[PDB]
Amino acid sequence: NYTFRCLQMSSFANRSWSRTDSVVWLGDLQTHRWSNDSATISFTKPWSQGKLSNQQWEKLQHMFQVYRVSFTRDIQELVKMMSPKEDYPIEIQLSAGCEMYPGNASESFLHVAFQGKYVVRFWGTSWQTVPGAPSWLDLPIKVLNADQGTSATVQMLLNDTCPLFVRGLLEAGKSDLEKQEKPVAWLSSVPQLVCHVSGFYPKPVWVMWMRGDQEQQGTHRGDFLPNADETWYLQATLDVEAGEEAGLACRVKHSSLGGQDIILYW
Amino acid sequence: AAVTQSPRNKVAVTGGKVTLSCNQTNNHNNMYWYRQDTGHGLRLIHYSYGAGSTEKGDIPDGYKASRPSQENFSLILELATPSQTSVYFCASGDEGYTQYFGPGTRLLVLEDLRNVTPPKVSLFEPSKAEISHTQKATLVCLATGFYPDHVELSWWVNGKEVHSGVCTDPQPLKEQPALNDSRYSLSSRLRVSATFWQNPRNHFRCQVQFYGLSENDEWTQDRAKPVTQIVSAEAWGRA
Amino acid sequence: QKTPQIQVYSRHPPENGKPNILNCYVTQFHPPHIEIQMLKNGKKIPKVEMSDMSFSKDWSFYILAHTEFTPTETDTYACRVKHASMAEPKTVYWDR
Amino acid sequence: TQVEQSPQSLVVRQGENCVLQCNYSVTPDNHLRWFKQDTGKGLVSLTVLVDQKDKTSNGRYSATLDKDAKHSTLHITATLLDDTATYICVVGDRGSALGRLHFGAGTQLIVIPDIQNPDPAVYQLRDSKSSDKSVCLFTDFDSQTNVSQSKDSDVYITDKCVLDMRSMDFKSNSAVAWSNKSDFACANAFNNSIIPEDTFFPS
Ligand SMILES: CCCCCCCCCCCCCCCCCCCCCCCCCC(=O)N[C@@H](CO[C@H]1O[C@H](CNC(=O)Nc2cccc3ccccc23)[C@H](O)[C@H](O)[C@H]1O)[C@H](O)[C@H](O)CCCCCCCCCCCCCC
Ligand SMILES: *[C@@H]1O[C@H](CO[C@@H]2O[C@@H](C)[C@@H](O)[C@@H](O)[C@@H]2O)[C@@H](O[C@@H]2O[C@H](CO)[C@@H](O)[C@H](O)[C@H]2NC(C)=O)[C@H](O)[C@H]1NC(C)=O
Ligand SMILES: *[C@@H]1O[C@H](CO)[C@@H](O)[C@H](O)[C@H]1NC(C)=O
Ligand SMILES: *[C@@H]1O[C@H](CO)[C@@H](O)[C@H](O)[C@H]1NC(C)=O
Repeated sequence: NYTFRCLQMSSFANRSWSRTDSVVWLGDLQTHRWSNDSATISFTKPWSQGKLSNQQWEKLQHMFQVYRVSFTRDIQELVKMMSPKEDYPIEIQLSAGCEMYPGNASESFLHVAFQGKYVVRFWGTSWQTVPGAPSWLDLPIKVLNADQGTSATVQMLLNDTCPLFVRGLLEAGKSDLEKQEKPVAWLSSVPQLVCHVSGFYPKPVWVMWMRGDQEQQGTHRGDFLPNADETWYLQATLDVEAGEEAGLACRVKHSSLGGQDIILYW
Repeated sequence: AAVTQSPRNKVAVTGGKVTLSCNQTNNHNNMYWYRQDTGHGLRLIHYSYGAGSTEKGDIPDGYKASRPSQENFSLILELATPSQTSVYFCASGDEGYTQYFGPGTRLLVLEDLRNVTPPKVSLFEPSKAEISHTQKATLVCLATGFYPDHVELSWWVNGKEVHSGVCTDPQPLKEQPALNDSRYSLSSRLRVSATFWQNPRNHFRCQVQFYGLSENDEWTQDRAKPVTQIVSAEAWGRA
Repeated sequence: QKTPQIQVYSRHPPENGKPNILNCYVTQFHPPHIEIQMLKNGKKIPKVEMSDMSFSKDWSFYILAHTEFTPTETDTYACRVKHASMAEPKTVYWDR
Repeated sequence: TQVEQSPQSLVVRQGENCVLQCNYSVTPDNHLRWFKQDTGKGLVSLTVLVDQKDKTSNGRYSATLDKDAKHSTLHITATLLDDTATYICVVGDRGSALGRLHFGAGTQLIVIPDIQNPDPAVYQLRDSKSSDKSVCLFTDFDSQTNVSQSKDSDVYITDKCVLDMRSMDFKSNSAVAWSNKSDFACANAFNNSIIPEDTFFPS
């Protein structure tokens, strides 16, 4: 299962100034980038066009180009409409895309956050507020739902274009999607012991402190941290009394190793 | 969905305050003011998304907007200038895309009111020779000596406005073309069946609504103050 | 309004005298306007690459800065962050 | 200026078809509306076109829209006198109130009335309240006749104008002359115009 996500971030500092920036992800790989500064969407992979022809892509990009300008003026008008209830600075985020399942199956979504809170989604044939949303949003919802052309376009994007596109991406990027990159580990301590694991792809990983045959209860896995080359980094810590270092090993299991675990004794 | 505008026609002086009102009973949230000048599409001046809200449109300079209630949207020209001479259109709408237009207000801002003058109106009665040759009767109405050209000529038979058989000059003519100050004339025709004109129970009236000064404009000349007024002439049919 | 978390770590195992890459991962902040510097002995490093800003499932923003560096016994490395949620810039030092 | 109309103006004879064009660069283009505006009057909506490739009609009016070409036409079949007006193309950039309207500057149509049975005459009309005051009415000429302005600053002549007696299905052209002199006559009134050979001058 892969999730494809188009993430749009828009800031509106006042009546005149705004910028919109987007990135696109397929699982944990970036496929597209669209900076406010740029007229065109950039591919961040050789396979980012998926199985679309040049004509189909140029057409699709053109529609997004117009959308970015339309979105910007629609927010600014929506603010004037709510005035003085809401004012600048405003932050809007959109998360749109689809999750692909085995076979012919998928689910699409279009979630909207206002000032960092999820308030609105497209669902079925219309926009709706989600539970916990403030009631003033009902006027913008009513206004957005008056726009039949937008509704038909969004239904087509979510129901057809998105899954079709992603299926093409999955075939074109198979090689990169299924890359295996080997971790490299190293050890240190602070006045607790640390097993550093870096360079691995994909994400699933197993890091445990061992004394011989026996796994240590106390091992504390840190968060997964990214590297710039699209591999992952993780640390596992273990607190011990000083003097008890001797005979502890760090053990790492990862798909890339072909079952030859990394084993590092202190 | 009904939208009204007042005044419908206004003569004003440079530096005067002019207010143009728009009323709608549609319970529409949204209201818009446009001006239309020759050679141009309608251009948006101010608009409003509800009571207490006003927003700048494309050409807001020299105008202020007021939205005191759901019903009323005013355009206020605090210091009228000749460049604000135009036809203004108000519109309203709900959340959908349709705007419902008012009928328009004609505004003329003059640099000076000194030559404003209401019309004389005369009604001329059908030629007996026309009656015998064609079996029709043509009445002619002349309005003369008026300034500026903001008049509405209309015909009334038995106290009801008639449109059929009527033709009014599209342009008023200049009485003394060599002159900047020149007064205007304007003719109109009403043509009926001879027997209609022959019926002595039919009262025919030519009416000219003149737009001029308001009761509150200052007037320094000896002649009567040339206020907005109706001047009219009248005759009964005869066998 | 939420405070940025900062995590500084090397791409490869740190060996004095050997070229490496230093990462500064800044997360959990909002609004997304932010200023990030990487420092060597308190001075700004010039060639600092920045990933695109993005955001997580909880709608909070994150960004990855990274730069070439050579660790030594004596040079200190840090990542300095300015964000509106903080009155003073926060500096997190590379440890090990 | 994102909405261009052509022609700027045209003159057609009653009964003839005509076609008006509208070309735009407004983006996005949700719908396109045509309005009719009579001289001195407001805007009457004729049709609105909303689809990628669209066609509409409304009596003797039909319209096409091609959004790929950003091009619309308004066809008027069998023009009538009442079609004389300015036709305005307007493009809405949203399917909601968030939209702005983009107005063309208009096309001016003039329709020449078909006068089938001309009976050209010059009549004298007297004032309802003064014996001594009169006007001269030149009437019932066909539309090939032009009315020329007077050769005297003291004499006034209006342009021709057409009236429609709807009850009778009857149209006639007329023009009016008068003068603040007393030694001025109807037979002399329209001398300055090329008036038809057989104009009726009753005495
Ligand atoms: C969706 C994910 C799947 C995509 C797979 C392809 C992957 C490629 C990767 C590259 C993408 C990188 C960018 C990522 C950014 C994330 C984007 C997700 C947003 C999807 C929403 C797109 C909405 C499309 C419709 C649109 O542009 N509609 C606009 C133009 O509309 C006009 O013009 C239209 C013609 N115009 C029209 O129909 N346009 C389009 C036509 C056909 C296809 C289009 C495709 C894209 C865009 C526009 C298209 C019609 O004629 C309409 O009737 C007319 O009105 C409207 O102005 C609309 O209101 C824009 C705003 C939509 C988002 C609203 C979010 C809710 C905000 C709540 C606010 C809170 C209150 C604040 C006070
Ligand atoms: C597109 O699909 C929807 C239903 O799918 C859901 O909403 C999508 C936008 C996407 O997020 C999916 O993964 C979701 O599962 C159709 O909506 C239904 O339409 C019928 C009749 O029109 C209506 O009676 C139902 O209530 C709708 N379903 C829901 C859940 O609201 C929609 O019609 C599809 N549109 C097109 C053009 O294919
Ligand atoms: C609006 O916001 C930007 C960004 O903060 C600022 O630089 C600009 O001066 C502002 N302009 C106005 C008119 O408020
Ligand atoms: C973002 O892009 C738009 C459209 O090109 C531009 O007009 C705007 O000024 C940009 N914003 C910033 C902050 O650079």
